[PDB]
Amino acid sequence: TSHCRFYENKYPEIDDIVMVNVQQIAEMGAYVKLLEYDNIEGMILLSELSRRRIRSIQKLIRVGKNDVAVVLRVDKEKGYIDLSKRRVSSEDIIKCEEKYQKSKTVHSILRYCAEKFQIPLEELYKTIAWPLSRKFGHAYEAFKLSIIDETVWEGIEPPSKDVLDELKNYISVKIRADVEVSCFSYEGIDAIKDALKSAEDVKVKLVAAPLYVLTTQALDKQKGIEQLESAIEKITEVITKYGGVCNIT
Amino acid sequence: SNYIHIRITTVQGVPEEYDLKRILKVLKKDFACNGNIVKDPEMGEIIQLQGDQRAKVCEFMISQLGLQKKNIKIHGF
Amino acid sequence: QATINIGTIGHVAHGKSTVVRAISGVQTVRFKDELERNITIKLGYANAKIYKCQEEISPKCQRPGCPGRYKLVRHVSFVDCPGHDILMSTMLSGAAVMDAALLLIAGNESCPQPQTSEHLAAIEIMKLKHVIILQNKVDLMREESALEHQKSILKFIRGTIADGAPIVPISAQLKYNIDAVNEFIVKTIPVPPRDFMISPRLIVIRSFDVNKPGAEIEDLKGGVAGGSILNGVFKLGDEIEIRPGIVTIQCKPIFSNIVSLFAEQNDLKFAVPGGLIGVGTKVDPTLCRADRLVGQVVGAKGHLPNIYTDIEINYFLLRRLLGVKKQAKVRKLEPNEVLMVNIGSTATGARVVAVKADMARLQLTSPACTEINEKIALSRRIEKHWRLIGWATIKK
RNA sequence: AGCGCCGUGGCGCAGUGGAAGCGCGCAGGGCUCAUAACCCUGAUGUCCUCGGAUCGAAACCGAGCGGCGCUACCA
Ligand SMILES: Nc1nc2c(ncn2[C@@H]2O[C@H](COP(=O)(O)OP(=O)(O)CP(=O)(O)O)[C@@H](O)[C@H]2O)c(=O)[nH]1
Ligand SMILES: [Mg+2]
Ligand SMILES: [Zn+2]
Repeated sequence: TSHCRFYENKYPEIDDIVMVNVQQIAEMGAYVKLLEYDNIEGMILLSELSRRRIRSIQKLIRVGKNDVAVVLRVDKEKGYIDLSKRRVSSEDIIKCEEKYQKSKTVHSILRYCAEKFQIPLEELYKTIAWPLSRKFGHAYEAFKLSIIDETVWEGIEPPSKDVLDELKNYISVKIRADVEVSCFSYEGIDAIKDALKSAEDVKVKLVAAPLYVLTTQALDKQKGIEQLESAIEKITEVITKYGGVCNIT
Repeated sequence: SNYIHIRITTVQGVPEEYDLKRILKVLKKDFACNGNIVKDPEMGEIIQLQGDQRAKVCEFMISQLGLQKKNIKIHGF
Repeated sequence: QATINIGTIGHVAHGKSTVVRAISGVQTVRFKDELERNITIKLGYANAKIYKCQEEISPKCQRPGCPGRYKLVRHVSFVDCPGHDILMSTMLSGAAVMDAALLLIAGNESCPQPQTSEHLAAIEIMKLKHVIILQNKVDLMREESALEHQKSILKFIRGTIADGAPIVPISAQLKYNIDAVNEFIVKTIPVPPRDFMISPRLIVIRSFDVNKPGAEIEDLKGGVAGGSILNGVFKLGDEIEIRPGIVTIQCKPIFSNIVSLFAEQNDLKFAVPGGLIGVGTKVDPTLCRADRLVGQVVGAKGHLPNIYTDIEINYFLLRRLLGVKKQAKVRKLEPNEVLMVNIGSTATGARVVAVKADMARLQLTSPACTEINEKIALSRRIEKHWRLIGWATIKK
């Protein structure tokens, strides 16, 4: 059951940005479901529909897709959503896209457990969502940190560990650098072999005679850079003494 | 490579050895048609002129740089 | 291995790589994605098999009909050299490398082909006179046309330096009348005197960069180069020096040790001189990456090649220009004109400081080593590219 | 011979992780007296194949497949 809204509460907040799915158009505009917040219908009016003038309507709404928009007013008493498509910043459209994709990934992640163990999806997501979204940011960074070092899932107790084990089972960055050998020495291959033996014991491979390309499978995006510079400085230290010169750009 | 074709009309495939705006300048006057330089991302660069004047487009491509006339296979359409 | 070096020359769009392929059997790579169709830059290589049956491509003979096989007689290398106007320096390098010659002459085209005659003159410059004229096109001629071309070739080549040139019919596609080529190569062309008496030297003509991409760098091979030896045998376990060396304009020698010696199929410890050998040493592969080890004089340790910048040369020019179908008279040299002076294999255009009718002083931008004679060729800049004008010899 | 891209609806992209994706196209219809323009509906497939995780997969990955850029023929 695709339910149990991504964020803290079911009812959208004020002036908040969403991406919406279209289902039907009666005559005025379209009251269409939402896959950014709870599935309560949100209605778009034609006055707030198209940046271009209204002459064709079936091509700009494209019923049955995902469209960026922003909700103006929310009715939390019995459930009405006033939703607006125009006044969205060209830079905040990227924000809406990325946030919608992040929530989609969260939905995809926390469905596998509910379908493998046939327990309520709403209950499991309610248990998981307290350390998930509200800690300091999105869930994906926490999940990546947990797979590299499990610390987020242990914030609160889940219903069991079999479902989390299934999550780990389902889940279970390369940085490039170029080194150009400008050596005019006599024996400079032995230095390369020795330095790469020291550095590799993460992945360094060959392209050309002076060109050595290292594609390190870093896990933190900053550890890779520092290992890269350490390997570069090791290359320089080894090679500037035996007789040759190397350069990295 | 360097293949050139004309499709009802856009010219896909154009050597870069001469500047494009002068090509448009000669094109519009020697055809008397609306001219467009449409640069679609990473397709054959689009030069569009109205009407069915493929013989006149042959004349122009001869008179601009063309000296092969053997890799030009205009689709009728 | 190889005993005597052999080369083939012909005009452009004539056919020599496939001819040698029908002679030897080794494919000419003709690499770099642009040399496949117009011309090549690096030299082509091939290896021939000479087992002669005295009651061929294979050491065992079955084609002649009698089950008798052939015995080991000769194994000769072949250095394909491009006959085009753009490149001449490598042509002269290979020309000083080769000892036997095979010239191509095209029938239906203009019977004097300018590059064929130009490279025949180059052959006659560097003490090459055992040349076999080959009619590279046979099927594409009539019998009367073939007779006319025979008489034209005979009348054209009567009084040149190369007088005794036997004629042979060949093609690139049919692969027939080939044993005649091997027979005439064995007969007309003897191996020049090459034994242990003269001190060993080397001339490297090409650079091979050996660094297998994608494989782990922990085990890579050094720098291998193609070289020819005009004297003495090279054995494994020797210290060698690449004398033209590295630029630090000035150059300084390179020292290294031998790791392997690829000899025509494998790595042999010893190698009688007279054939192209792959010397693989500890040298840096970047020094073997670009056209670097092209025409470099190399010495076994225990000898001291002398590095020179000012060179005194006895030079002589011919009456007319070469390589053109208009032609002009040979003009006597003028001071302050850069003229390319190829010392057997080197590629360095020198400046002329002293001018004489039969003597000269020339300064190379890149200093070069001189040991005994190291025969030279002389090219000027007349027809918008390098044109041969004469021959040169070091005398100091 | 290696690593990085393409992987078709007649076509270029498009998401690749809910299952048929946009425009260009082409056929028909609408509009108008009529045409162009404008407005609608369509038939196009093995997004090349093998598996894995996968309630769910063309997608996420991996072990082979057809072509592209470099190394540069890498004895
Ligand atoms: N029918 C025929 N074609 C030949 C013959 N020789 C060469 N060719 C043609 O030459 C073309 C390429 O031959 P190839 O030997 O590789 O060229 P090349 O000798 O290297 C050119 P250059 O001498 O200037 O270096 C082929 O297309 C072939 O048809 C021949 O004897 N007969
Ligand atoms: Mg070749
Ligand atoms: Zn054929």
